[PDB]
Amino acid sequence: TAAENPNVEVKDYGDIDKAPEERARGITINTAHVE
Ligand SMILES: Nc1nc2c(ncn2[C@@H]2O[C@H](COP(=O)(O)OP(=O)(O)NP(=O)(O)O)[C@@H](O)[C@H]2O)c(=O)[nH]1
Repeated sequence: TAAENPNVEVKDYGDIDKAPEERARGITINTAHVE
């Protein structure tokens, strides 16, 4: 969507599973919100 709208911040995979636990287990643990 950010290709169509400059007003969308892109979030990459590692920006979403960013927690130290998530990295340690290699899964999502926390809900993440993106726009
Ligand atoms: N071959 C292939 N692998 C994919 C595809 N989409 C995601 N993956 C791979 O599958 C693995 C899991 O993706 P991920 O997005 O982290 O899964 P999840 O459903 O978010 N995780 P969890 O249930 O822990 O939240 C990753 O290694 C990713 O590269 C796809 O289209 N093709």
